[PDB]
Amino acid sequence: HMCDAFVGTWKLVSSENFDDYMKEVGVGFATRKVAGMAKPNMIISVNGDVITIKSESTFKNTEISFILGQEFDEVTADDRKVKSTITLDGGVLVHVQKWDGKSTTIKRKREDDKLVVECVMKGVTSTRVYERA
Ligand SMILES: C[C@H]1C[C@@H]2[C@@H](C[C@]1(O)CC(=O)O)C(C)(C)CCC2(C)C
Repeated sequence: HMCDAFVGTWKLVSSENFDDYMKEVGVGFATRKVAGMAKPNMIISVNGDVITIKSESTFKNTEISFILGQEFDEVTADDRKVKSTITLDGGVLVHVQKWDGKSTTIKRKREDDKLVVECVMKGVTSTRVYERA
């Protein structure tokens, strides 16, 4: 019952500061424009100890599965090859990606009826809000 309140299908409703986040990550111009335009559906499910997160959009359809605290290799939608670890910290899903000596942290939390996604790369944060689909 670890992630019950995250499970379901969620649709993007707002984004702020996201182009600047992606710049900080090192995403190139054309990918920033098309990815920034994406309006993903995020599908979160749990089966035993395995969490699956899918992001479906006109840009890319991506899927990760993982166990909390257990690192994995991830290919991001912008083609970074990263080492990822996802944990639950005080009810917040915390996703850290490491690559090329860089690090970004993506936090997902339930707030009211929303799923709020905070994306941080150095001093740049972007806040994205999802609603139930
Ligand atoms: C951290 C951020 C990364 C970002 C994806 C979105 C997202 O995961 C945040 C979110 O879930 O809304 C996106 C736009 C679907 C594809 C391109 C990236 C760079 C991999």
